[PDB]
Amino acid sequence: VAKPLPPP
Amino acid sequence: MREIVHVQGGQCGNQIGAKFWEVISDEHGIDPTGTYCGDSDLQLERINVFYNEATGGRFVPRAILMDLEPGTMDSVRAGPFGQLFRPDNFVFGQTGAGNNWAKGHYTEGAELIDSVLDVVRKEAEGCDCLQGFQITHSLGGGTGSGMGTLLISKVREEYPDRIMETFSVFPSPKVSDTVVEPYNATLSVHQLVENADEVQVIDNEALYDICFRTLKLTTPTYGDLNHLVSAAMSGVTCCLRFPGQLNSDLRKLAVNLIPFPRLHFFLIGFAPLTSRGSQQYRALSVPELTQQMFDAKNMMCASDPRHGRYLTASAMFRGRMSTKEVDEQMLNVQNKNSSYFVEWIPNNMKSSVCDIPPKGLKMSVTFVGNSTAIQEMFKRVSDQFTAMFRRKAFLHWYTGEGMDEMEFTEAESNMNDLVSEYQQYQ
Amino acid sequence: SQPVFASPLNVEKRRLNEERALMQAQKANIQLPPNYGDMDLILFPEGSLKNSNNTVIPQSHLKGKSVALYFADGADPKCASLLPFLLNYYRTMNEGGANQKIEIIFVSLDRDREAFESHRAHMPWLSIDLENPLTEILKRHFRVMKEYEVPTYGYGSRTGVPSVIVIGSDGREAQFLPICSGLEEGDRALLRWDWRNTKFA
Amino acid sequence: MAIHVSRTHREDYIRSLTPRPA
Amino acid sequence: RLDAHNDQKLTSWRIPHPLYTELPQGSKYETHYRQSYDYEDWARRPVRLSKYGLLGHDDSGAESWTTETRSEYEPPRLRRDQLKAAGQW
Ligand SMILES: Nc1nc2c(ncn2[C@@H]2O[C@H](COP(=O)(O)OP(=O)(O)O)[C@@H](O)[C@H]2O)c(=O)[nH]1
Repeated sequence: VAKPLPPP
Repeated sequence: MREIVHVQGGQCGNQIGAKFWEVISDEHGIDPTGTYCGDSDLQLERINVFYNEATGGRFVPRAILMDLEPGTMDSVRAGPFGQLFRPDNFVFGQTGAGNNWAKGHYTEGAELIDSVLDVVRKEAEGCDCLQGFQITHSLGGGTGSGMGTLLISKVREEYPDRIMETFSVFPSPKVSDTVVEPYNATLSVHQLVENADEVQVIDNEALYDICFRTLKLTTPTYGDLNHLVSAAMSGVTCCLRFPGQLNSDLRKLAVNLIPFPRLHFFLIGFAPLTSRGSQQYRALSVPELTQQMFDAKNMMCASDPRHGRYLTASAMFRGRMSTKEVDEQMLNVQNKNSSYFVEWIPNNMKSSVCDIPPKGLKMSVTFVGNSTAIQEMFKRVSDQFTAMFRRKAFLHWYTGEGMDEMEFTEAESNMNDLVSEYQQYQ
Repeated sequence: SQPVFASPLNVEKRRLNEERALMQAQKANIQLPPNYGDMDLILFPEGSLKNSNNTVIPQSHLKGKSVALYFADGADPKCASLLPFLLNYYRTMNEGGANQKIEIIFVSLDRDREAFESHRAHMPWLSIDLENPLTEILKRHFRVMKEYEVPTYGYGSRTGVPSVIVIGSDGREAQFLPICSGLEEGDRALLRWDWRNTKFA
Repeated sequence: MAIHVSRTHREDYIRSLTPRPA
Repeated sequence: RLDAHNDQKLTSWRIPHPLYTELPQGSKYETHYRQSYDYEDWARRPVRLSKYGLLGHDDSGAESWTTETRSEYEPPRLRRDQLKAAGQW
């Protein structure tokens, strides 16, 4: 599934 | 984790086992429709010992109700808590083993072995590693004594490293039901002593004697008698499903008690068993559990232990115990009963701490005892059988199916060898 | 947009964020529609969360917590077996710390009023009540059902009742607890509940 | 031996009255 | 009919005609013990038998179940709180 972006 | 495989054999094993799953479902809180109620952590924390999850959230007991007369298991359907067992967990019968050891064991029970050993090895292999077997079966009828011991021979010979357990009810010397008592008694025993791990006896007229005096009831039915036995069944495996300080495994109970392979026969008590007219007179304390349990008339088998001597025994307390008030007092009952305990074993008696009490009690105790007081009960089994056998009576129905004069004398001689071995150890 | 696009939460999300993006648009180089990272929500209103003794608890209590929605049913025999195990894990993590650590919002699929009362008198944690339509919109938002009653919008059946699931700040799926799932690992899956990246900021 | 109802004080009558009253 | 020293008690049998109407069945008891040592209702008081069957000596239940480890090996400052309510020092 489309996963959340990791924190930059 | 641990699994116990239950098998009900005979008319008595079905009724006793029906009240076993009555009381076990009361301990863990299972509504008879299959669901759980009780919202406690430790009720179902160790639930796999007596139950299997069935992908419906219900807990099917790991029991196989099994007989040859369909009526006595059809009444389990009509009675309460008949819905928990699986329909596949029932081995049907059509002819009905009519109180004949020859008919139950050799001829008619042979074609039902292929269905009951198929279902017991299916439920055994369904888990990871089995712990032990447990049965309830009778020694007075034919479908329990003859065809129940059929299952004992195969299950031991295909799971040798495991253990097994019996709740065997014996014929009575005082009250006489089922005129073919001593044939079923002797034929079950000599096979039992070579394929059973530990066997523990129950007597009918000791159960009536308890319900007359200590329980003080006028006229209840057999449901009360099965309630005492289900209290002992709940006790002897309480620690297999509940924690404790000084735990107890079923084979821990075996190693700690059985000296010698030939003698593995035990006597069972349970305390407290007091009338409700004396519940206000009874302030429940650890010492009065112990003196009640060391009372010859409390016993569930009517063999008097004052005549014999205890060899070794184990007491299993349940609940919240001040355990030093348990075990130095468990010394203290050894010291006054110096003539009731054998001399060559220091610390004849064992203590156990099950940390969970039964229903409606803060604390209870379950007694198991390897004693030489069984030899008198086996002595009038010898006297009954010899009277049956003096001039060839009652047994041509056995020999009409393939019995021999050669093997009945081996049933007599093996069991007289056993009462001999109790006699020297006194 | 997470975990699904077709839910009553995300359709109200993509509505509410959009006219206030219009409010900044006519007041003013803004872009329409606003991004998923730019949308923000209130998940639980003022009068939604109710504690054990039935008094209002504010949403503001939920900072620094690992909050999880526990889909459940009193009559469901899966739920009756997983209920004391969740009671054990909730207990041992609260007083296993100087500050209360994990938290479960009880969201239910009971038959009627008296069914929830029998399933609430034994619950220590917070709960949401049935007649509030927050329960109905949350179960479609997390794709949770017993069987197919209401038509899902091209979706499958993610969980079966029960399934306790840790949630995010903006309703995102944090990390899955497979009680009955593709893993189907029952009665122990509460051990997978970490409390480090699953913080309700 | 004659057996009577639980009202009569013949044989036991305390605990005989409780499980099956008569 | 009591002003003229009524001598026939047949008037008290008109209403309990069948004797099985449960109104005169065990309604009076006039022995000397119940007329000297008797309080308002402490004769006809039912006794507490059990609620879990014959094995139940009294009411304990599973709601009172906690194992010895879970009962006393509890977190320390909660024990510091609840002993403070009952004389910790
Ligand atoms: N403990 C116990 N004993 C029973 C019960 N029913 C019958 N018995 C005893 O078993 C004997 C009847 O023989 P039984 O074993 O039932 O014949 P079967 O049908 O071939 O198994 C009688 O002497 C009874 O005392 C029961 O429910 N519980």
